[PDB]
Amino acid sequence: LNLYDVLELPTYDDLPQIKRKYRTLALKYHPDKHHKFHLLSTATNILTNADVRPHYDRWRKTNDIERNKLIQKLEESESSTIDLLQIQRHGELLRKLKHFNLPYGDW
Amino acid sequence: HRPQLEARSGAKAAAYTPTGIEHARLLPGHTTLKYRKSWRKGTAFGRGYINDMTKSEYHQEFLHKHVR
Amino acid sequence: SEEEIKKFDSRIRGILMASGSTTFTKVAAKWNTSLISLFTYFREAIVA
Amino acid sequence: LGKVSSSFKDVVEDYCLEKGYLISKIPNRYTQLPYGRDQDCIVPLFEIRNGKKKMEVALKHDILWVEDSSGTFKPIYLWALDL
Amino acid sequence: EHPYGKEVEVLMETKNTQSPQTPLVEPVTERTKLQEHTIFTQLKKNIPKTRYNRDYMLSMANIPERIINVGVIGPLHSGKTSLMDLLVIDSHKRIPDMSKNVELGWKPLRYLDNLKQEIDRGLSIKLNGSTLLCTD
Amino acid sequence: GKALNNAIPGGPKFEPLYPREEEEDYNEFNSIDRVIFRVPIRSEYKVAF
Amino acid sequence: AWVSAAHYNRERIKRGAHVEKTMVKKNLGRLTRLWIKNEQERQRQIQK
Amino acid sequence: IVNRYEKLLSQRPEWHAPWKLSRVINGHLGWVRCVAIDPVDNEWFITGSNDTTMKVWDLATGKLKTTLAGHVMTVRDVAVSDRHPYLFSVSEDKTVKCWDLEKNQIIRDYYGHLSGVRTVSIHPTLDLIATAGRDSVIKLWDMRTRIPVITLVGHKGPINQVQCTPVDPQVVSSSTDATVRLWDVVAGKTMKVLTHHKRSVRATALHPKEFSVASACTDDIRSWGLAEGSLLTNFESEKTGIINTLSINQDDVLFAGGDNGVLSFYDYKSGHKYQSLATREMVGSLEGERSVLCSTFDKTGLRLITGEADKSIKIWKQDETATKESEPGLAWNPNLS
RNA sequence: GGAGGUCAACAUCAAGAACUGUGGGCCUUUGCCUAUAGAACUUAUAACGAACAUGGUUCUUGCCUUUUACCAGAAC
Ligand SMILES: Nc1nc2c(ncn2[C@@H]2O[C@H](COP(=O)(O)OP(=O)(O)OP(=O)(O)O)[C@@H](O)[C@H]2O)c(=O)[nH]1
Ligand SMILES: [Mg+2]
Ligand SMILES: [Mg+2]
Repeated sequence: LNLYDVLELPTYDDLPQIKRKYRTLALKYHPDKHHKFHLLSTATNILTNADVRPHYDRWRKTNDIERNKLIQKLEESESSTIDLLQIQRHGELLRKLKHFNLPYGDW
Repeated sequence: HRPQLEARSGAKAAAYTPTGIEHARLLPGHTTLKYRKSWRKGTAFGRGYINDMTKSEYHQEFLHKHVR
Repeated sequence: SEEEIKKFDSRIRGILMASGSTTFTKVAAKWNTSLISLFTYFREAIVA
Repeated sequence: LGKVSSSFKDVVEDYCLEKGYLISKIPNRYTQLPYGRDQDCIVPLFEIRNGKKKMEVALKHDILWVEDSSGTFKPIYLWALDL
Repeated sequence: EHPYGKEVEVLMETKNTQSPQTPLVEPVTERTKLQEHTIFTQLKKNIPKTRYNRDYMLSMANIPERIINVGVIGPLHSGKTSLMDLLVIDSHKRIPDMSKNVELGWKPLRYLDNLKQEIDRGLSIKLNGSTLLCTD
Repeated sequence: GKALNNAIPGGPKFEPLYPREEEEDYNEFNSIDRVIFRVPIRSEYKVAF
Repeated sequence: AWVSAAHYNRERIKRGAHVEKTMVKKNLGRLTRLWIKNEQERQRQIQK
Repeated sequence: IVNRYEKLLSQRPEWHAPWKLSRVINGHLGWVRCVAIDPVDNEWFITGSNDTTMKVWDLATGKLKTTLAGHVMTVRDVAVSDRHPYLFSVSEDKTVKCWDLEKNQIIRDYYGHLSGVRTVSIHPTLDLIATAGRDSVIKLWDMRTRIPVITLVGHKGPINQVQCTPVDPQVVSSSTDATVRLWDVVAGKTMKVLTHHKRSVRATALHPKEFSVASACTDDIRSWGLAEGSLLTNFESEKTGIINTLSINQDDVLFAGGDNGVLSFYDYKSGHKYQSLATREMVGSLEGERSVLCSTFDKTGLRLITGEADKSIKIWKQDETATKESEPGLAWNPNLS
């Protein structure tokens, strides 16, 4: 579950925006009015400092990875899709001599 | 007194009262969905896709035959 | 030959589709003529 | 050519005799054969030894086929065989 | 061709690949059904319960003098397979394949039969054994 | 009997179930020169085996 | 579409399976139209 | 109002790469009216036709897998299902036929349109179908029991194009009365009307992400935010008319098929037109027959598939060289409206 | 309390040759492994029926002016 998923909220927010997010959620899901908030407190802890918020978000992306896999599969699929006579003849000649019985040359 | 100039709006049929006749084709069928997871010499002689229906080759084969 | 077999069959179908109400007698002559013509030209062959 | 009484295999045998190599039938084993057509023939194969070397030959039409190192038979000239 | 001429593949398709019957979306079969080719029990929990305690049997295997190999042969319909049936259903306590019918059987429970073709054909074809301990 | 479009001399007659026999493939395989005509291979055998 | 219906109905009649009394007549009409078009095409192309 | 015009000169939008022609597939006898793509594996097309058939083409090599007949007249629309192994086709014969992809045979027929039915869209989560056509009403079909559960009275003319969305408005519709309605189905009445188009709205497309829709008309392709129902943006278009279809790549590229044969690609964010192509008609075709009847992108969005009125399907691929050397398209000059 | 009833309601009856409950271990409820108890009815020349009807859609035919009514095979 994502921190965004836990709060039931949507996904570069500022340190200010981080504070405002908590404030908005607090109004909605105020624990004193209505375990989930544990997540909110932690993520807010880093989000309230813009640095932590940014780094945390730094590390949908995976799904993009799914797109990459699809692309690889497509590339593999499309690109891929996109003397004897003399020998038998010589053998035929060789048998003819054997039939005629004429001595074989040292082949 | 001829042709369509319009079509009939289904809206009209939406306001009528139902009759409730039972048809043959609405009887239950497929009732369960599926979810996914030297002689020769003496003679006188001898020694591609167009897009259209009428001018194609198959057509001239056709009419070349069936008309005899 | 297969062709003229099909021509015969097609002719009988002719009498059928056409003689919706042409009377029995008219049909019979038409049926006979095709038959006499078919046998006589091939007389011998038809047996096989 | 149909007229000619003699059969190849015979020729091969004759050739082998001069070499002193011995050709043996090998009953079960067979190799899929690629010939001009986009189809592969199946033929039984035999192995010829000069002393104690075994190599395997399958002849279809009028030709001798010897397998390439990775695998799959390649046609070769009769003079072109030395074991 | 020349209208495009270089990179473009102009392909004119008629006929078909993939003969019409093919599913075009493959039905997902989660379990593997053997029932077509043979009839055979694939779980650890459905193997019958061998009153004589299999574990104790496997111990006999250490003593080479103790275990013996008996084959059963005889002409058509002499009753071989239906004899093995007697041995088995004596040994095992509860067999899932017994119908109420064959239990009091009118119809012979043929246990070592096991193959579809041998069931319908009425005969026995490929040899099949069993291992069990039994008291003299 | 039905699937193979045969009849037991007292059995019922059905439709073909596979209406097209007409396609014939020509290859050296079944050629007369290579076959021995012994026993007729009459119809009752087809239903048995 | 019209032409393709003419071909299809014709090759349905060659097998001779349940063609209506009129469809034979109509189909004949479409075929004679098409045949004359082929003729005039051939003649013009001979002029040019 | 100039302030807006300055605020159009700050942005300098969204570079993309041009497109070019990878593959041409002949093989339909009539026109190609509609195209849809296997939403899971990207292994194939189903293409309607004007010859009544439907021909399932392989996306990889372009070979023809199978043919599905079964309609007596032209097939205006085809839609394949995600959750189900079903294919819903619909035609001018007044009928919406289901197709079981497993056995390739018609399963169900839905009945009850007065006349030709030009659009099917498969609701994502509900096991519904939405069909529409010259009836001038939208019929919400229960997929299982074939009961036309809900009917949406509304537009004063034929209904060209219909879409489905998981949240509110669950059905978006577009008609020849030059409107686009955003429907609320449970109550069964219009949630919002969007009148800004001047003539028949002949095509729409849903952005795969942003939750908006792109609507078309003769000369003006607009966009629309769903939810509120605001206008979002406009797209720069001089006369391209007539716009037969729209399609939205996952990269925010907005395709526009012309009746003049021009392929007008846009950026979706901006409204800028970064490329315009012209198709080659065909060997023996007419200059009238050059147009684009339908189109779509694969699940990836790096290929484009356009059925054309010249009886051919064309597959447009995105150039890999590109970048800034020479991509640049028409380069963002916002003329005065 | 026992026997019944041309009484009713509610369950269940076509499948990895296949059921359910419970004890323990691993992953993290699901699921896998291990231990234990009980399994009515229906199934092997396969099935609730030792019997045997009809209808719909889609193909192939057959009658053959066209529709109902149909001919006889298949799949769902
Ligand atoms: N009267 C009688 N008939 C029996 C007896 N045992 C078996 N049969 C019948 O004889 C037939 C043969 O019995 P099976 O044991 O199944 O046949 P089999 O021994 O396997 O014969 P194979 O398949 O050749 O091994 C069966 O159909 C039984 O019904 C018996 O003890 N008495
Ligand atoms: Mg036996
Ligand atoms: Mg009438």
